[PDB]
Amino acid sequence: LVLRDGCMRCDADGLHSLSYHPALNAILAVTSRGTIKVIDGTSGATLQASALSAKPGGQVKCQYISAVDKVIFVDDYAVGCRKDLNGILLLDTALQTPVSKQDDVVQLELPVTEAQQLLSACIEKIDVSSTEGYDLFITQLKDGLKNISHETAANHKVAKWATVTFHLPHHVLKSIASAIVNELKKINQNVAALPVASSVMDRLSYLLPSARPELGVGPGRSVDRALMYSEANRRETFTSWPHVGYRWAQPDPMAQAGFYHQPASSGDDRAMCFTCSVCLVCWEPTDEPWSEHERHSPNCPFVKGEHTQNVPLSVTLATSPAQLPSADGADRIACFGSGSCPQFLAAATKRGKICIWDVSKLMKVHLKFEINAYDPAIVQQLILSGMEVSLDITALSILQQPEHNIPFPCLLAGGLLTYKSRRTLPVLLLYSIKESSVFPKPGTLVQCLRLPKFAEEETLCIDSITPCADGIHLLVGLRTCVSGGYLVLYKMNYTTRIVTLEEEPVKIQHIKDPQDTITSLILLPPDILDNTLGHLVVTTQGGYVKVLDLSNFEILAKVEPPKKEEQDTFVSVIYCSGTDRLCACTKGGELHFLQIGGVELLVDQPFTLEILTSLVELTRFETLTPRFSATVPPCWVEVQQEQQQRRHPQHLHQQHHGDAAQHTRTWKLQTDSNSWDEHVFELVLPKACMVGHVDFKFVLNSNITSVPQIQVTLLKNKAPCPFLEDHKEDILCGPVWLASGLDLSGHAGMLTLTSPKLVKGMAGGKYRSFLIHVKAVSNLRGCDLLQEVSVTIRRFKKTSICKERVQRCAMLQFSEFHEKLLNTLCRRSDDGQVTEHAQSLVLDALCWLAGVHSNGSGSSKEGNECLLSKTRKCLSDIVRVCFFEAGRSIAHKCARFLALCISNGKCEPCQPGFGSVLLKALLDNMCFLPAAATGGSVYWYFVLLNYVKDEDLAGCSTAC
Amino acid sequence: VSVSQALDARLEVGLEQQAELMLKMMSTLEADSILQALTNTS
Repeated sequence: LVLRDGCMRCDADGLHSLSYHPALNAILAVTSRGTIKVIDGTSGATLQASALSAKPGGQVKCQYISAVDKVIFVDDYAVGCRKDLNGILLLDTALQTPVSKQDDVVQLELPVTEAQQLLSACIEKIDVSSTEGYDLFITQLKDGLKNISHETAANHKVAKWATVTFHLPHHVLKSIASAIVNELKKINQNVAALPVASSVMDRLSYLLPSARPELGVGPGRSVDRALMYSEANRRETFTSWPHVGYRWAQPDPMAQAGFYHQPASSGDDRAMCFTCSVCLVCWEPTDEPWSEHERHSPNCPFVKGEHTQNVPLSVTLATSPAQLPSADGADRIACFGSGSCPQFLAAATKRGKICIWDVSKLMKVHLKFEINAYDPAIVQQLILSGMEVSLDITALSILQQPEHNIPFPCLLAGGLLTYKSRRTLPVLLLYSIKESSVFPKPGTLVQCLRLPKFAEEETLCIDSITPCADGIHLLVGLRTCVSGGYLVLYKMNYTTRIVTLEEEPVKIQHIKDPQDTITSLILLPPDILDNTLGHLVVTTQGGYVKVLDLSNFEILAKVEPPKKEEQDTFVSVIYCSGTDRLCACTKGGELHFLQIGGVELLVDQPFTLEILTSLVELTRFETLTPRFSATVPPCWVEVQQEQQQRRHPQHLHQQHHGDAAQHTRTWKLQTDSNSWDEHVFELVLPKACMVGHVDFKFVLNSNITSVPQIQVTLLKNKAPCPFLEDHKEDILCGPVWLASGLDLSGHAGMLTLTSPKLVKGMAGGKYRSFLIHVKAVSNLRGCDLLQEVSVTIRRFKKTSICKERVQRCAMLQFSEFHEKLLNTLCRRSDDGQVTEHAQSLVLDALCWLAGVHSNGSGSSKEGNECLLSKTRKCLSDIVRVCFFEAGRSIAHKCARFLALCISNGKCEPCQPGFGSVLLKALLDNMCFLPAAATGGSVYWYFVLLNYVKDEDLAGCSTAC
Repeated sequence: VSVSQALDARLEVGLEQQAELMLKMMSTLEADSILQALTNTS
């Protein structure tokens, strides 16, 4: 049974198809009229509404590919490709083809904030107004920003997704952009609108094919300095680079660093920069490009991070113009499909023309061919049935083998062969893709597989081709051109250099009911329902959502369609991986969210070494996810990748400690924004798992001497100052002091946020997202002292024993466990004698507990007062054994434990002074100082005495 | 007043980094205090 977890009405005209973006937590809902609605993944608020049409009257389909992190929008005529731009997708120009003439009116979609710096630059600093068409551009900018200003006040997530659109001729736009960049040159200050206008002129350059000059990558050809403000041009300069095998002289980090290849007779690896023109030759494999750029030109504005004309790869790949599959543009796309190869995308027309594109890098044509209907493999299958022959393509999929030569990717096309004997025969076609025992040419037919006879008898066609998750099996969906269709399961053959298919299918399922005809299908990852070839979720023609096991085609669950306020039949379904629920749309425009569905305690067992080793395995931590979804206030910016390159180089950037650094997100504050208080950072995790702690790094202003009162809080995302007051039940960690997490240097500081409520909060796996609110309690004001902020989220380490969570809850919850921990540490154990290694194990577990309810800092804090009480009960003994009998490592751990207790003693209301009783314990233990074994324990003893002697000085005066 | 910095980067994944920082600040503060006493006598 699958439960209906709420409903909202998305559109009045109905919904058609759904897609989901886990990296931004957004559902792309397509309506019946061709409009795509952007809906937030947990709140359900409509973030953006846009109408997409290359030509009027076409139906719109959208699909996201996870491995290339790109969303493909397909209408009847154009495909294109677009991707993420600083948290958003640019939709309004996603289906825009390049124009032919200069006077053609073009569309330019621009996000809100850099449109605001463009407006501020054009009003406060820049005079263009003698240029033609300036007033209409200014009017369009004002009207767009004023129309958006009503939408921005409803929600922050709606506010960040909005976009300004312009509708102007191309010559007016390039003249305005050229005037703006020339004025920003002669005014000559670092204004943030200069990269924006350089990007606008770059997009206008890509929007006309004849405005692009030919690439001058050759000996003797001079490259124009105007085209190298884009990073993509710097990337295509290195096509003839002689140092491909170099570790750091790869084309991408140094196209990122501003360098380009312009070879000369004096050097084949000759490389200069685009904005400072420093000339560098004779590259060695140990030269980092950023380090060499800073070394040979430290005065370069691109090295210093100032606002240059640099158009990065992100904006260019996020503003790719649409490409028609054919040159004429009057052709309708019959079908499209992306299979197990995520870097390739293919579309087919009505007469048999197939164009294959590569979507890893910038959107380009990989292969174009037309299917011949008189291929001898098809003629052989026609002969085997024993003359006008036509063939139509109904489905597409691109197949890659799961990981001496590696076998090449291949294309699968579903064909419906028509002949007069008028009879229809559905066939499957296998083609070769990659450019080069005769090797087949790309676009040639490899295998023509005939469907079994019931498809020809019932006049069926191939509806969907989707590979399975294991890379071994494949499912084919059949429908009528009355039986409800078929589900046919095939097996791929990997016995040779080309991926082929077995002729006999493994499993065939008959859909007898025409109301059970398949309308949409998605394949679930096997790891979700492990609490077998996988699981299949199918929406039917009658409106039923059915859960099917892929091995035996058995209905596991069934969801009836809702009733209209006639039944509102379900149309398409998508699985939201971030929130682990199924989004299903109806023909009435409603979206329905569907959710799929005594112990031995180690604290109660006697404490030998194996139990303590298990306990510290529960205490241990690790990094959590490669990247969590997080959006910002507009005053905070997402960092460039170049700063991460300064942290870790390119080979270290992937699968290394660069992954450990890109778990961290670096966010920098600008000083132009009016408010420096109430900044809210929402932190959406891609998958729910238990969180030990989160990090909070920051850099203070150097000029200010003392830090004013600033609070940092951590909150849950129950519903996606009075902001803390409405969410006072939603806090995990309490409001902590910023100076408590300050480093010994006043400039830098690291806050760690955790609580007992944080480690006991993950009860049902429900805490999908987190919130951070920062507030300064009341020239530099508010958060303007903080130039930088950085957040790292870490999890617990996975341990092999069953039921970790209830043992963690008993670990935080039991007073008796704390008492026996410190009792076995006092060495006054009634059973056995405690070894020093077992003591160190006890200190690790106990000080982990003390750190958790130290950093909690809540109001009641029974655990904090509790552990402080039983440490005050046995303080002389813990000081004696750790600082006299044990080694200096265990004495060091006890020193950190007692220092953390000094830290949490001030948050605890603390009627007996903890420093006073610690001083009393040490002054009780002075008479054993010559009898101590190791000198480091004496040193840490004296270090603790050095702080706690400031409370009562006469005790050490007499005794010392 | 401070002569030591640069805590180990394996500590920040641990929770007790603030405690080891306050120990390091404790040692540097007392070293500064005794040196300030020896200077402040003259």
